[PDB]
Amino acid sequence: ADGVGNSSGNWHCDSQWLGDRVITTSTRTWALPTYNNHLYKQISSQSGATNDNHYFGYSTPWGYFDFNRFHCHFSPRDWQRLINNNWGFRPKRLNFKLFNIQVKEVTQNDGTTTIANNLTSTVQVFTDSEYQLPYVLGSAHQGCLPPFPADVFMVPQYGYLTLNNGSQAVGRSSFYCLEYFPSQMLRTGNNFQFSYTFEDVPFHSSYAHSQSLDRLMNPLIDQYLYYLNRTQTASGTQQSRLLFSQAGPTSMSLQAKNWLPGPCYRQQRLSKQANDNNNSNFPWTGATKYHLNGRDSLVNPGPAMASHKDDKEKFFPMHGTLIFGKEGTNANNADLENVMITDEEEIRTTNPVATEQYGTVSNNLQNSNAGPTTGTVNHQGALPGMVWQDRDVYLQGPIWAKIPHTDGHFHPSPLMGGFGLKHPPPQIMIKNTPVPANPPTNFSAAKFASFITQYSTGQVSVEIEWELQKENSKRWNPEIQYTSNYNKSVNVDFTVDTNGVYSEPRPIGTRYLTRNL
Amino acid sequence: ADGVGNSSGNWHCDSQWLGDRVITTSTRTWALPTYNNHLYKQISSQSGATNDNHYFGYSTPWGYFDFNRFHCHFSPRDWQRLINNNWGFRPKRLNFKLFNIQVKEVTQNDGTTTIANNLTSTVQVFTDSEYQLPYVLGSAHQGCLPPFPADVFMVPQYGYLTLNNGSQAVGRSSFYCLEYFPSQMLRTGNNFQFSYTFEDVPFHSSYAHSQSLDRLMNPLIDQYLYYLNRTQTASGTQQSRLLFSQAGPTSMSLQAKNWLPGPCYRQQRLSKQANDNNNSNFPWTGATKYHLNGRDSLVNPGPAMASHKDDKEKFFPMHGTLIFGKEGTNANNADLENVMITDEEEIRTTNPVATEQYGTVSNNLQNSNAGPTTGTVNHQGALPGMVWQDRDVYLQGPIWAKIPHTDGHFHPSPLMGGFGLKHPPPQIMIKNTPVPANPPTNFSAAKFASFITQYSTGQVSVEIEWELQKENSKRWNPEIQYTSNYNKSVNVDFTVDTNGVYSEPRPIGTRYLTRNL
Amino acid sequence: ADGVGNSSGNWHCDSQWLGDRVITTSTRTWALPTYNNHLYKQISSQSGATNDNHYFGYSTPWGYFDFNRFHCHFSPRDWQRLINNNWGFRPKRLNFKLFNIQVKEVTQNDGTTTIANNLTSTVQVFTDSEYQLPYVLGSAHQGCLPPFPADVFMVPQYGYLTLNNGSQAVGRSSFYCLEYFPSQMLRTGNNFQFSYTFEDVPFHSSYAHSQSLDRLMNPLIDQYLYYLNRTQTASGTQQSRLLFSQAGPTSMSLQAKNWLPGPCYRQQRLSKQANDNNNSNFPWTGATKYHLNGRDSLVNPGPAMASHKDDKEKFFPMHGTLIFGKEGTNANNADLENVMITDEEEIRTTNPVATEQYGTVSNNLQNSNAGPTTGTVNHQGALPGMVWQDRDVYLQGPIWAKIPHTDGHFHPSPLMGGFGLKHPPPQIMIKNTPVPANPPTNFSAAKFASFITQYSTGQVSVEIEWELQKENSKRWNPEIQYTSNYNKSVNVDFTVDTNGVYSEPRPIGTRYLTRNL
Repeated sequence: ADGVGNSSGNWHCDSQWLGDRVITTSTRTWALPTYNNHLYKQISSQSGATNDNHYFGYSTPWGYFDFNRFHCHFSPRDWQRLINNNWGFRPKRLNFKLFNIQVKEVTQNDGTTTIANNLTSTVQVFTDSEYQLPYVLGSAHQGCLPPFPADVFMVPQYGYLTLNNGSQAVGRSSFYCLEYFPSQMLRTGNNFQFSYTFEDVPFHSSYAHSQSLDRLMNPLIDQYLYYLNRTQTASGTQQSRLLFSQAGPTSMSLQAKNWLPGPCYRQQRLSKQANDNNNSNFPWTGATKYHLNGRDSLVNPGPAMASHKDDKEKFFPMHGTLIFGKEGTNANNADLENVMITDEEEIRTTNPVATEQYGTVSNNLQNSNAGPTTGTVNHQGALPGMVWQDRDVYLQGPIWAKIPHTDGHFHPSPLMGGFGLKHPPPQIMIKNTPVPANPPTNFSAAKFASFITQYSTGQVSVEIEWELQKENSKRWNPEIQYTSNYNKSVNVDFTVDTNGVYSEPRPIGTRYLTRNL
Repeated sequence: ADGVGNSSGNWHCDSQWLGDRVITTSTRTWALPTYNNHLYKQISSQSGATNDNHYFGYSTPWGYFDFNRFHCHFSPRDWQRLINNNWGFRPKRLNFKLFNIQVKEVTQNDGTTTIANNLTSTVQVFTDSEYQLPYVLGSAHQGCLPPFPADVFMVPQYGYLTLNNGSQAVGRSSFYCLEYFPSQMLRTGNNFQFSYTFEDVPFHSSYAHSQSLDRLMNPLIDQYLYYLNRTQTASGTQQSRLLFSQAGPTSMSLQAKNWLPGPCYRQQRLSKQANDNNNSNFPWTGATKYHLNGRDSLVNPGPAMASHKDDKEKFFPMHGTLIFGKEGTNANNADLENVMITDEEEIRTTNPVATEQYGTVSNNLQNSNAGPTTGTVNHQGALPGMVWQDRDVYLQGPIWAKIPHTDGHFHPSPLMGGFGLKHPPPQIMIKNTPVPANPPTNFSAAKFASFITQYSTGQVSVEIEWELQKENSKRWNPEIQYTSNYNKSVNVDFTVDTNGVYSEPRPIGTRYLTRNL
Repeated sequence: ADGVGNSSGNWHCDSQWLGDRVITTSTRTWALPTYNNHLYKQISSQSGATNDNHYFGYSTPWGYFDFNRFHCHFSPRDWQRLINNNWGFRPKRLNFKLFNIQVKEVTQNDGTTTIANNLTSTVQVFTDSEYQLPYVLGSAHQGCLPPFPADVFMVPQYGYLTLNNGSQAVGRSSFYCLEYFPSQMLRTGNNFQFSYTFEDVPFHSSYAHSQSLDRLMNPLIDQYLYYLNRTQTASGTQQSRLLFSQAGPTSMSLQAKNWLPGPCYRQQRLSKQANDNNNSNFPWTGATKYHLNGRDSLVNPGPAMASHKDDKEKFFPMHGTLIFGKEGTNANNADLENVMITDEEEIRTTNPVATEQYGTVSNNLQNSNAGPTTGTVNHQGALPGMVWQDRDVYLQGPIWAKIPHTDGHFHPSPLMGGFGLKHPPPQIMIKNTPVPANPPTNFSAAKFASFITQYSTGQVSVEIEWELQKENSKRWNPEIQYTSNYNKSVNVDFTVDTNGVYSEPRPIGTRYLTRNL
């Protein structure tokens, strides 16, 4: 509704704080290539892949837009305003736009490449509102919008997996032609828009607890409930006798309590200091993992559990945390100093430590002849009276995941983090419409393999409205805040360098402010 | 709004039964001292305390009122009317009052102490409505209102715990000044009141089941479903063969069933007869316990599980039940005959026995060479198809607990018993306002350490409205009731003795009437 | 709202005189390149830079428009009408436009460069209305609109500085992404506009004083106030005696006066004749300078002070005046004849001479033994009773500056000249939107370094409304006017030469008409 010479949109990047809510908007420039020559191709694992790694699926010519990382929507300063001042947040609604679209045709002769406007060429866009396609967003892939608004990103290619037996397929395997969906077709001067409203979801926990689960008592007062203090006589000839006391300040571990820690599935502990770890290769063998249909899948990061106990910070659970990486880090076999390993430390007060046993139970019936023996609980499922915390969310990381559609689920919170949505934000699909090269002058029923090489660029705006939960605390003393360091440095954190490269020094989490259990 | 010579309230102790509901009211006389010289003091575990017993916290000059035991609100006869006639009950609303307040100043000269009315002195009261302070009520401490209306009780001192590393504190540790809250100030002739409404909560189960979970079948009729009767040939040369029968009256254990017993976390079994228990000291070592942040906390009483199986009554799970004590019982190393150990026997029909394994699972894949082996399940978390019962409530015992504020919880029923409330009855805080002694005649900026010694007494009324669930049963035969014994005795149960001491002979529970699964 | 073939604006260059006000409008053609490859880069001083010269900052891909020189808005004839006929002027409102925008793509093959219209490419524009970005306008940089309407100018690159320690940065250093602001995006056929209203500001002084500050008296009449004429006896034996006279025509220097000259911060005097200056290099060492945070910053031009006293015109204060340069002058180590040094001579009547002491004060208490000694005041801050003049404004020179936002300021008039504005005219920011080159055909998450080379050109209109203060003078005799010389010359002043180069022969100031103190 514009034409060649009128812009179809404007650049809105700002954030807006109304104090009950914050509305963050991001506009970015994208570049969409032609994927796999306008073809749907089936893909599968090769021979020699282990049983665990086999897959079967389809790659599509279509691309897709992914805003599902937080730093897309928040600047490091806007993230600080949120995490320092608030006990929780959730998304409300979003608004999406594609505008200022440009389709460029590319010709190559000799070594000289030539790029030109193709003014009549079209790009296709549809959002999947009814969740009919396989939903790949919640898998924490790349291709999401950049953190930094001046970066130009490449739109990732869409592809999906279905059932496989080995590297083959079964009869239930679904094939989806995305051409089989209604999609808006846009020339330069056409724009795309849609709106989305998040379903009701719990606020995230932007707080840490000011009390441990087992410390909820009154330190001054004794209980009126007795516990068994002694199974044997105190002094004299040792003899079996049952003696009962009332627990109190001096023994807190012995008191009766109303609640249990959350469930655990135990992790292997790793030291960050070199040579304090066993010499052997055991990321896979010593791993905690689940088993489906013959395949062992690593449990990563897994159920939310504290990363380490008190003054253990040098240790982290193996596969039990999110691990980011520094700008410029190699994608294969990077050193510990290159990656940024996150920390669950705040949830010590409720969730078990990932590397420690849940507890201990008795495995026998004792008697005068048989002494009591007790077994160790490495894994525990939900018991009545458990209370736990979800894994934290970071500036870098999943905002949401799609809850799988199944008969049942238990506490459907995504294990990488974020919000579980039955109806998440839909997938936005985009491809370049094929433009044939010159046909032969005699009819041929063969399909066209000959296409004009072209790509498209444009602008993409995303606007999310977030609801805030303000901090009500009465504590007298000050609270921990997320702060920059005042000491001088060559580079400012969360900033470009001399070469124009934007980097993030650390994985900022959302839990600073405190709250009582 | 009265003055020195007008009473600010009346004594309402009665109970009222409207048959859908019961309204119980209790009025008691209290005495409030000055705690720790009007000072907030930090408290912590000493050196030599084990890692499990360390704590860090604050003791406050403030006292608090706790009505959270049932016998506060119910007489033994009113408790009998409830448990014999009803399938369930829950609280609806409560009303609280402080009135007829008296502040007494105390002077000591030589050995003679003198007490006098201080008519202008004030007492401070605030209820914490917004749950901003650490909530110590649900820990089953002492200082609750007496069972017997003619007893005068001392108001317990308030104190709380926060995060600790060892006996030290971390940066997240919260300090709360209760002076930093608005509070009503009362002289003699001022009174205090507030109202509270309980949130919707399930009725407690005042019933026991008339059927075991695995007996729900029809004893007359066979099933149409086959089960595997034989993995080997019946007679002749022994040979592998699979033989299938239909389960029926003769084998009930073999039938298909729709439901599983509730989850277990296993306990060590103790005998009440002397010398049938192992000779060794294992209350701590042989204990079932959980693990948070490096500390082992005893699991008491824990997930609801039957105390003993059939005709095992001489046994009880170690730490797996509530244990009260008789009037006059020592608070340390009391004999088995002094304590009153409660019993979960009614929940046999659903919940597993606390001292027995949940069941057995197969640990291997058998073949012709490898015989089947099977492992024992000592602990089990929630499985689909589990049905269980909550722990019973007793005349002596927690009415409610505060559900911790966390991202998730599983079946938030307090494990000592009672109702889990997100917004429980608020804390009522009270202290004596400091009255300085004579200042020096020259200005000094030092704080006053010199105070007029004084205490306050008064009257406290609590009125709770309880909703009742009537018994609809069609069973022909009579039901078990809670009854007194007609045989003659020196003392009447639930009565004062010759010395004026009120005692409770036994821990009356609420489960008598029966209901089908 | 036009398209490819419709112009989005017209050329308005005229000036309009309504006699209370003048409305000047300027339209110019601009060319905007791509700055530093669409990248934000941090910049800092090198090693070997002196402590005084260190800096830390950021260069941005954005350009900006600067109209802040007067000759942008005034022709030499319009400037003459203003300065000859008026006692003062101030700006009222302005109106800004960008129109007729053209984005050109550039390709290079062999040595042949090719330029073509890119019709769908966009340029981004935002004005900073809320003063959120660092404001670089008032620093008298280049890149301002040309004096002469037929010149085409290049839009200057935007960059800013922040805190530094040496060449490094501290934690308070701010980074601003200009992409993080809402900006209008324009293709060819879109135009940009905004309006601005100047805050109330004093008229500039277009006048010189007809009286010196110390000559305000009546030359005919004596004062009634005595002064001390003699501290010693007139004739005879010399003896201490105090003798008092009345000042009058014969001694004007001795009269009582109500006012003091303005404040001074003293300058070093330089001779325009060669060899009358000391032989040594002392622009930095003999300089008057201030000191912040360890760095010596030259004071230029500094507090407004007369350039020279009577018949001293061959001298000028070092760093104490504005210095322009002739067309074609080298930017480094230009000779005195190439530069145009301005003159503050008109303010002699109030402001002190920049190269002379403010005055003299007594440094001791005299007595019969101790003779009076007196010290010289080289620098003086505000005293009660001071009256001064601001530095003059020139056809070439700053119109305004932004008053820094601070707790306090004293007489916030910019020291280079012009009007101090708390809310100055906003910054207008512009850049070329990045257009990616052809992406790879397989997804890569690396940022694009590959861009289509392109630049944009267009038209820029600025319209300022100026308020005039008419000359009311009653003086009989004629007044000094700014006039051209009638004698013949090769080139006309304020005109192009044979080669088409526009030059300005002299720095015309605004102070001609006279006014009494």
